[PDB]
Parts: sequence; C-alpha cells; structure tokens
Amino acid sequence: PMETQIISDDTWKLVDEIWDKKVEEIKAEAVIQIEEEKKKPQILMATHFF
Amino acid sequence: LAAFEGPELHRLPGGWANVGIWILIVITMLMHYDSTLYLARYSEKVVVPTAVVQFGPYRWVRHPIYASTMLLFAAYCTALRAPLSLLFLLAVCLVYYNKKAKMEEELMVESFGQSYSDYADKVRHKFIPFVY
Repeated sequence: PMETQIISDDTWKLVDEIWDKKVEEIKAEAVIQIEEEKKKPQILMATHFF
Repeated sequence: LAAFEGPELHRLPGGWANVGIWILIVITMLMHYDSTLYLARYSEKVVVPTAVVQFGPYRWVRHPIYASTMLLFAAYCTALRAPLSLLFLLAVCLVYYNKKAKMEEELMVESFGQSYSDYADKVRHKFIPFVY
C-alpha cells in the first residue's frame, strides 16, 4: 500500500451535518405541517380608509 | 347635524346649481382612485411600500387618500346645503387624520430616510393644496 488518506475528515463532518439537517427538516415537516385555524375574507380593510 | 342644519330637500335649488355638485363628486372619485392606484402599485405585500411615491395626487398633496375622503364629506355637506357641519367635520377629521398622518409619516421617514425628506420638501402642503 502507498495511498495515504483521501479527501478529509472535515468533509465527512460537513456531509454528516447536511444529512442531519435534512433528517431534522423531514422530522419537523412530518408532524407540524397541517394546522389550520381559519381563512376569513379580509374585506373590511380599514387601514386604507378608516 | 348636517341633516338638521340643511334646508328641506324641496327648497334646495336645482338646474345649474346642481352641476357643481356633480363636478365635486367626479373630481373626488378621480383623485381618490388615482391616489389608491398609485399607492397600491408600489407595495409588494398588502401594505408594505417598497419605494417612495411622488406621482399624480402625490405631487400635489402628501396624503391624498385622506384628503379625498374628507372632500367626499365636504361635498356631502354641500349637497344638503349645511356649511356649518362642513366646518365641524373639517375640524374633527383634520385633527384625527393629522394625528394618524403624523404617526405614519414619522414611521416611513424613519424607515426610508432622505427620499421622503426631499419629497416632503417638494410638497409641504399636507392635506389641502396651499391651505394647510
């Protein structure tokens, strides 16, 4: 053998980071995605007139 | 008070005296619609102005929608022929509307800086053309 180490140990840290960010984003997206209170028409826009 | 003060609806004149009323109505709705169309064109969100507006009614009066709204009531007090109510709405609407104009103006002067400063230097007259 003659080949020493290759790309890095820090690039593995970066790819672990992006893996964890995507996993956490999926985890957050799965459970807090749907919540609805109301969508009422805003047809008394008083800040234009009153 | 305007309905109380004004003469009875059959005693108020017609003919060529009711043609000025139509003129006031149409000029009011032109000024207000122009002011609204100029104000709402530059805002990305519902009320978030991206830039400083200085066109049309904005090159005459710094707060044109407000002036147009009061001019609507002024023409209304002219319609039933009650000038005293016209003066009283002048007082009260001017007071409240100047308060809100001061709050809005200080906000957007803080948020914009020199642009609205030189714009207000260009048009000092805040509500009525060269009256106030």
